[PDB]
Amino acid sequence: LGIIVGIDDSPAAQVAVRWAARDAELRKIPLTLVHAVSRWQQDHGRHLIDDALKVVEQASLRAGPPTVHSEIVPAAAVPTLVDMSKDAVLMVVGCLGSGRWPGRLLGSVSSGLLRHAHCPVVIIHDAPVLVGVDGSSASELATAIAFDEASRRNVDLVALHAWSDVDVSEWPGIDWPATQSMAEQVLAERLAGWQERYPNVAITRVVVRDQPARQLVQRSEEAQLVVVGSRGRGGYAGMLVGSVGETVAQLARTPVIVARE
Amino acid sequence: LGIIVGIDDSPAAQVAVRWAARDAELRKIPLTLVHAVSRWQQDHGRHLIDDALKVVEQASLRAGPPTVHSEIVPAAAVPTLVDMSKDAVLMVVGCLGSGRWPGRLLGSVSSGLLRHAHCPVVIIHDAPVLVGVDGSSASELATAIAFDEASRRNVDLVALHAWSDVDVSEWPGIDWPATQSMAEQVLAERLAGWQERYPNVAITRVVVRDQPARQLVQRSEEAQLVVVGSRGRGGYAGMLVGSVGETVAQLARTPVIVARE
Ligand SMILES: *O=[P@@]([O])(O[C][C]1O[C](N2[C]=NC3=C2N=[C]N=C3[N])[C]([O])[C]1[O])OP([O])(=O)OP([O])([O])=O
Ligand SMILES: *O=[P@@]([O])(O[C][C]1O[C](N2[C]=NC3=C2N=[C]N=C3[N])[C]([O])[C]1[O])OP([O])(=O)OP([O])([O])=O
Ligand SMILES: Nc1ncnc2c1ncn2[C@@H]1O[C@H](COP(=O)(O)OP(=O)(O)OP(=O)(O)O)[C@@H](O)[C@H]1O
Ligand SMILES: Nc1ncnc2c1ncn2[C@@H]1O[C@H](COP(=O)(O)OP(=O)(O)OP(=O)(O)O)[C@@H](O)[C@H]1O
Repeated sequence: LGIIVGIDDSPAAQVAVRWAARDAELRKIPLTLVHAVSRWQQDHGRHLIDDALKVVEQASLRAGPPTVHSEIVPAAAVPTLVDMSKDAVLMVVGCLGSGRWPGRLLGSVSSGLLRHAHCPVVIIHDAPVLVGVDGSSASELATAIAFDEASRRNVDLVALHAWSDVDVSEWPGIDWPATQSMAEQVLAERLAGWQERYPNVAITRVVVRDQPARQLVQRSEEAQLVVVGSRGRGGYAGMLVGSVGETVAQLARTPVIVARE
Repeated sequence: LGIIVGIDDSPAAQVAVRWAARDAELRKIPLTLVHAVSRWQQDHGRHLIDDALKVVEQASLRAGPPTVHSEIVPAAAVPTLVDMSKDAVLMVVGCLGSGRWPGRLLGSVSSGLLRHAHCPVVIIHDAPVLVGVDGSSASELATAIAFDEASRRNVDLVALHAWSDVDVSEWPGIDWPATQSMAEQVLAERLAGWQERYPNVAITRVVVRDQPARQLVQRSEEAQLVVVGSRGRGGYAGMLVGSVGETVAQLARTPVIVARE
């Protein structure tokens, strides 16, 4: 319960705590910390949680999570976490763990959770909340979380819907300016059902023609949280994560929640 | 049949042909070319295959594939390919297609095939054959392909087995030099069953302590083909591709076959 947060010897995971700390503060929920594994082992794990907690003390301001759990568990990280997610509000995990290197940008753990966790997965790296919408049901999650979030974080929001999932458009003379304004209407429509629910949060909406990732990504540089579902309109048979989710998760410069289950 | 090769408007895929051309020459098999999709559409696809063929002419030397197939198919790339793989020797696909951008290093298609294709997937980017072994059954494929390959390509090979799948080792005073020589023996053992089968191919074997990807990768700089299975010893429940496969595929500087099915 509360917001779990896998920890290891990486600076990405260090930082994963600060952001789990404050999110379990802004809601009155337990900040559980889990370090799985396969003794220097046990003794190492001890130090990790000692430092992880040392981060939590620094991180939070006024309250300090109603409970601060942590547990070293002798088991395969993924199976452990995936299972523990079932009874968790959120799954916080660094993008890259110890055993990372240059070209890489995900890992056995972060990768697997985005593909199997039973709760929105948050991958953090090292004021408004940007949201990637296509009304594709898996994002009507994501938009939910995005509002909920921007309430407790007493701020603004930014919706963003790309018209085409396939790139180029360089198709024939389709009237972009006109199909655009009508996508802007349609988007405005399905954020009205929220806009009420949540006054005090300014809904800014943006419609683009083309690539929905290189833009969510990018424009993440200007927000403090990006949110996008684990799946969407399109996608094939045994897929576990949207190609647009994963990519935004591994490339954005801001925490990226990825709604699931 | 033969060696299929998904094509699109990307230079990675351009190059994918040259390497499909010559591999379908070195064996007497058909060089089928497939461009799926969802008209400028049909007319665009036509140009792709015109150019794709123009590459095949340039690429091959002496013979020119016993058949050169190609087919534009109105369907989701992945489903199409995955299905067509079933009756194919190999699946050649560029790493990154048109609609790529900086931080990215796989795509809906290449990603999905490494996770669902029914034949060894080859991802190419833009003299010996390096092989990533752990005796984990999925690599006794890979080693098979690696030899088969280095025969027809009348050259050498290089086996490589990392002792530990988990990184650091910085565990207690385990005798590395000694566990090493005994991993070198054990590796030498299970390449003896091949060494015969395939004289004229020099089996060079390397045992390392640690990270099996940052090394397969890297040392790919010096070989002309890297080979590694779709899975291995370890890995969790509903996994579709090894974390070591994928990573070597997306970061090596040489074609990377990834045995499967
Ligand atoms: O296309 P996906 O990867 O997307 C899943 C999530 O990505 C976000 N998203 C999807 N499509 C758009 C978008 N944001 C803005 N604009 C557009 N057009 C959304 O939040 C989804 O939750 O998932 P798929 O489509 O199942 O997998 P692919 O596209 O890779 O086949
Ligand atoms: O560990 P994997 O990703 O590996 C699958 C393939 O990778 C190669 N390989 C695996 N382990 C080694 C290796 N090469 C050299 N040395 C070592 N130690 C091999 O060719 C395999 O085919 O697959 P997993 O283990 O199922 O998934 P992870 O490790 O990510 O949990
Ligand atoms: N054993 C573990 N227990 C709990 N959390 C973990 C564990 N390993 C990693 N994590 C967390 O999950 C995230 C993903 O780390 P991961 O280990 O997948 O990256 P990596 O080490 O670079 O890749 P790999 O481990 O596959 O070599 C990290 O941010 C880390 O905080
Ligand atoms: N519609 C298609 N038909 C056949 N082959 C394709 C098709 N699309 C891509 N390919 C091939 O598969 C490989 C993967 O391309 P992919 O499209 O996945 O990369 P990308 O376009 O950068 O990512 P995405 O398409 O998800 O935005 C490329 O090398 C390309 O040659």
